[PDB]
Amino acid sequence: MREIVHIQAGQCGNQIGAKFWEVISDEHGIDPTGSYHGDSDLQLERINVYYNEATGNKYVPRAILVDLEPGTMDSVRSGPFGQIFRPDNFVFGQSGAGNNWAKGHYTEGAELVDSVLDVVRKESESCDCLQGFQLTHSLGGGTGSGMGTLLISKIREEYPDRIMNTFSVMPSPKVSDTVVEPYNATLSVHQLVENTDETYCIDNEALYDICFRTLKLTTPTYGDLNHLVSATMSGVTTCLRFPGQLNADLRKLAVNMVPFPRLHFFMPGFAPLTSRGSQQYRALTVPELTQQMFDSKNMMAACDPRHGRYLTVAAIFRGRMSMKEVDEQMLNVQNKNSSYFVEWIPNNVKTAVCDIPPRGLKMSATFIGNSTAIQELFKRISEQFTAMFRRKAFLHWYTGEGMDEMEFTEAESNMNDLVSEYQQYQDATA
Amino acid sequence: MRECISIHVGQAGVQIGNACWELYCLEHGIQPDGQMPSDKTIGGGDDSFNTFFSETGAGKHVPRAVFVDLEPTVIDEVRTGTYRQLFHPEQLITGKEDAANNYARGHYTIGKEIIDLVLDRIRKLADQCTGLQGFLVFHSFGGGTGSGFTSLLMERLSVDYGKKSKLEFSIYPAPQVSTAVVEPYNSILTTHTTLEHSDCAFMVDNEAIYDICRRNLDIERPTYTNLNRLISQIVSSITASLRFDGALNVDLTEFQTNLVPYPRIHFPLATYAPVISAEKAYHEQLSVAEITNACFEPANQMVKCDPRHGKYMACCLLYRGDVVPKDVNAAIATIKTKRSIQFVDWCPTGFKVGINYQPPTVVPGGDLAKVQRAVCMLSNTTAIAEAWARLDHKFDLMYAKRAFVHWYVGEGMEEGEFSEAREDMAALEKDYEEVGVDSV
Ligand SMILES: CC[C@H](C)[C@@H]([C@@H](CC(=O)N1CCC[C@H]1[C@H](OC)[C@@H](C)C(=O)N[C@H](C)[C@@H](O)c1ccccc1)OC)N(C)C(=O)[C@@H](NC(=O)[C@@H](NC)C(C)C)C(C)C
Ligand SMILES: Nc1nc2c(ncn2[C@@H]2O[C@H](COP(=O)(O)OP(=O)(O)OP(=O)(O)O)[C@@H](O)[C@H]2O)c(=O)[nH]1
Ligand SMILES: Nc1nc2c(ncn2[C@@H]2O[C@H](COP(=O)(O)OP(=O)(O)O)[C@@H](O)[C@H]2O)c(=O)[nH]1
Ligand SMILES: [Ca+2]
Ligand SMILES: [Mg+2]
Ligand SMILES: [Mg+2]
Repeated sequence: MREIVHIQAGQCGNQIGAKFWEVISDEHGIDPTGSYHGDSDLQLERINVYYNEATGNKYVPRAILVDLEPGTMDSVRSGPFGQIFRPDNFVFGQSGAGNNWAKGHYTEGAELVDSVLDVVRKESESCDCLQGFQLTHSLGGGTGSGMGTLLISKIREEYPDRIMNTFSVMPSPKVSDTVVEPYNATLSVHQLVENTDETYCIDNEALYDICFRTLKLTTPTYGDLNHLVSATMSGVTTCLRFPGQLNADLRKLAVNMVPFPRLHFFMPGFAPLTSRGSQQYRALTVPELTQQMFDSKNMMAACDPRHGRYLTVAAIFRGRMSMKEVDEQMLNVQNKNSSYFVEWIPNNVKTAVCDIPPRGLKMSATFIGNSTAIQELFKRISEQFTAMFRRKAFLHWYTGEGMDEMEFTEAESNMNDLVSEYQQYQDATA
Repeated sequence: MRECISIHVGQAGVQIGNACWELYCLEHGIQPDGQMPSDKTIGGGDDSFNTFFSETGAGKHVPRAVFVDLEPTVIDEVRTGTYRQLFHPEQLITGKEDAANNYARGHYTIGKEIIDLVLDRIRKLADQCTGLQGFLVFHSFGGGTGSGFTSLLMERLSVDYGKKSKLEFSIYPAPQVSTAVVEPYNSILTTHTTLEHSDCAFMVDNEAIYDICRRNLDIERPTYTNLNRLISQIVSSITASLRFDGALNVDLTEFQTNLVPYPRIHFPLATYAPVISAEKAYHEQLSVAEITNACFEPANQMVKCDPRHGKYMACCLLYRGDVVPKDVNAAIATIKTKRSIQFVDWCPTGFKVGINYQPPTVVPGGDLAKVQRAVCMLSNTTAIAEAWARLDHKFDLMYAKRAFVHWYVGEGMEEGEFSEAREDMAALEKDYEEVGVDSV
């Protein structure tokens, strides 16, 4: 009974957050009404990590839904799994954040944040032994990015010894034409470097390219993008949710994955890559899972892992398979590409196997990499940031909310420092 | 929530308001007595059309609008016309003596006598709103009321509503339909006075509209009625994101974020397609690709200027009707190949796109064909400054001899206000030059 409290903020945050709860509710045999109807005891053994129990043996997600406008949450409450959420855990404003980090962090979000913290507190108080928090949000908008990071900082102040974990969706001009997203994202990364323990870098650039190139979807939708995100979120939380040895709680994961406190940005990967309703009939072999899960084309961050080195890796295999073959194949990846794993962290790849496959697959594998190649992502954002900032373009939207240019300069400098620190360990020898 | 209050000032503002509100009624299925059978919530609601229409207990849908003019004869036609039941009498405000094409009379001598009453009536509208978003202000550059009273009103609105957003639709003068020699003076005076009070201003060049009516609709000698029906389609395109919702709809405020990189650089160029007669549209399917391509033809612009001789800082496409994502994406791809659209080096080049599924509407007796799909492009281009340069030149010719200046001085203005206004315009032209220069 090591509870996690889940928060989802802004449009993107609530969209992928709601999909996460649909996907893992089905895995745990919980229906849209909160009733359990599964066939395995494995489903319920750690159900309390993400669910509260009610009377009638109802299971309620330990989830808080936040937004500065009502639209997406109205959508969620009218979705399939809308009823499953605790009605008092819907916390929303009317003003919106207008894709503006300053509105989310300093003005509009500040008016709403105490209400949110009140709900967070009610959930935390109910916990036998709270582990920490997970937040879903995008970095490119205003609410998830600005108010999301505001929340992270306030939660850290009230719960300074708990783990803070985020699923953070990075903007890409391949998916959004909103010009200020690199500003919002850079301001947010500055916050994440300081205040989270673990951040999964979910890159819309990678998501779009997987859909277009690999899944051959000529007009990718957010539904298609979020299908990849919810598969990934299911895979990377598997060790938290089912009986197991490795990375079985947020703190043990962090101690295995984070060798230096600022370098806590992870590149997730998944195999097999599927589109919604592709419904494929051949299971992958263990060698296939292993090859594909490490492939650049299967990464959810648009970074070439061959351009960097792995500091640490977690791999999670799901389904009925030979654990002997899993061990053999995992050893083969490392022994065949040993130069890509830093030699000064011995045995830095850990493997978990869970018997329960995700819905629709017999076999799957999820990859979590702490790779120095993630610098490519931050460099991409930094270049977009500087192209505008050198001319102070669009800054009036932010200074109108009380921000000074100095705050932008500090955020930029901190992210460029982060990039340089990755490069440092990339070039480091034993 | 998210209410928008429209303010129609002077003859041009009022007559364009007539055309816009008639068109909105047809778009939403509101009858001229204000009833809307399709609306099942009586006496209120938070539907998308409610941003522009309030409701009475008796089922009336009432424009969130004030009409104001310094003489009565234009608003009197509203009071006795087809849509007279649509407006509460207190929404229609008139004085007795107009500004006589003199900014100074509109802003000072005559305008000062009615400004408090106008603000009182705007306040009554504002009080009805649960989340007022801002104002939309319609006026000519050239008229004494459209120039001088609008400036006075905008200044007073900044004081009374702070930084609540104010957008303009501003009618830029053309010699084919102009009525005063001093329109360049009035234009420069009001642009200077209103510049720090407006968040976004859509200029409508009467010569561009006049040309489009002649060339595309084969109208021999366009009237204000011809011009205003076209203008209202363009205005409707721009406000559609506020009045309708759909999964692919993108709010006007989101376009505005992209369109305004610095507070003073807030004058988008609008381009609208298709503008075609019934005769020519018959048996002719104008595809998404075709109407999108037409956005980059200067012939279809609302302001005469040449964006091919300038640089872009933003490009937004506002679609309505039978328009699906795959076709828009393919059309933009094609355009980016074939047209050289040059952006400044400090802006991204991706076009921001909104789609509203409700198709365009036409008013009975018009010259526009009813079409399945239409688009309005809003671009931020350095070329818009051409329009300032033309007006500034006309101002300079007259001001050098102080021609007509005594009409303004006699109403209490000083020559210093003229030179201050012209210097602000010189600085604006220089601002548009500077944003076009490459970064170091
Ligand atoms: C590549 C950028 C996104 C992904 C696509 C997508 C948006 C979408 O999926 N949208 C707009 C909310 C509705 C949603 C989809 O309908 C189309 C529904 C079916 C959905 O996927 N709904 C999912 C299941 C739902 O959970 C959901 C998720 C997020 C938001 C709302 C609802 O439509 C193709 N967009 C904007 C586009 O393709 C647009 N094109 C562009 O923006 C191009 N630039 C002009 C580039 C960036 C691709 C066209 C519409 C002009
Ligand atoms: N497009 C359009 N332009 C108009 C219309 N009415 C007047 N204009 C233009 O507006 C300018 C004249 O200003 P008006 O709006 O008539 O003047 P006013 O605001 O009523 O001011 P005064 O009469 O001086 O008090 C000229 O450029 C006219 O061409 C109209 O209905 N449609
Ligand atoms: N992958 C994904 N990205 C999204 C979704 N919704 C919005 N985004 C992205 O999130 C960013 C905009 O932030 P958004 O969450 O809409 O703004 P907020 O409501 O102010 O937090 C852009 O980069 C969008 O492309 C979604 O459902 N899935
Ligand atoms: Ca109603
Ligand atoms: Mg959004
Ligand atoms: Mg008049």
